[PDB]
Amino acid sequence: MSSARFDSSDRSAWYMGPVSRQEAQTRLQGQRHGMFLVRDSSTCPGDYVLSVSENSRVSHYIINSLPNRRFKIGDQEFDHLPALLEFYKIHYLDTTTLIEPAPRYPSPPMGSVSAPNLPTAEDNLEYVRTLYDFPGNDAEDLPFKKGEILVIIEKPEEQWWSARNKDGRVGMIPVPYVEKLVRSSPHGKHGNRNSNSYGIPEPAHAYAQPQTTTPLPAVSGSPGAAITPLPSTQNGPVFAKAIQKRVPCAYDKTALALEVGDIVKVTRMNINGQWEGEVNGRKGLFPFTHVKIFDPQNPDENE
Repeated sequence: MSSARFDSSDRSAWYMGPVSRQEAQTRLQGQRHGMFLVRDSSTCPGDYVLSVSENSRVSHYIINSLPNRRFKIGDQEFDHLPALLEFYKIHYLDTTTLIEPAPRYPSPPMGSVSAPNLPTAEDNLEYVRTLYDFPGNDAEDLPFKKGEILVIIEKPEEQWWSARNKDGRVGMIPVPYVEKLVRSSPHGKHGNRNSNSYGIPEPAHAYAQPQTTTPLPAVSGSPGAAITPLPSTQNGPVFAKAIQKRVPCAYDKTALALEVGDIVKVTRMNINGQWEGEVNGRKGLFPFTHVKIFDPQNPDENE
């Protein structure tokens, strides 16, 4: 299952525009984690600032307006904004990937307000220096020296921390190698503790198929959102084919279960992702289910 999905194109989905340090931080103060927003750079006019929520600890990634009409996020340059968002779908920024953007109207009740990167306290994990120098020279492994200052821009693991070098380059670095400045000490609960090492236990992927380099030509263009009341079209209900296996969940009470080769009868499709459809003796909501919208009634695209 994919955790990272969103759109990676919709300016009205992830672009938060007028926000700024205070607004950005409080809109991503924990929230649900794995949520991000690209606002207008309150630091430098013309640039942007991708703030990402993890550990109640919104890591701020600055995106530059390159004159060749490209974007450069913290030493790492890509071809465009939605391209870095796509790369971080498998990168894991802080300790998670870019699941989905934060709603542009993320009105919260209370409790989590502002809190400038608070995974524990105002001490540990943010400014660390390294003394042992491990110059791997990668974005996977930070080349740190024998007395540089690092910023733990990401802390996915307990034994490895992803800090930006004296250069500002993001890479993973060993804890027994470091030197954190204004910090108390390992107090157990005082150390954030994402978890005592993660682990996905599914023996079905003991020898899993690699992700594989395969750039697929996905049909792009312009936001297809017809707000028009739909004129003389004589269209009826919407039919979708379940092209991927879709079982329910432990917290499922309205999640439709579908599978490959089944035709989902959906009359009500909500713009929140979960459509209302009645299929095999059971009707409920489905997150598109992993289906594809088509028309099995006409001969034009009968195949």
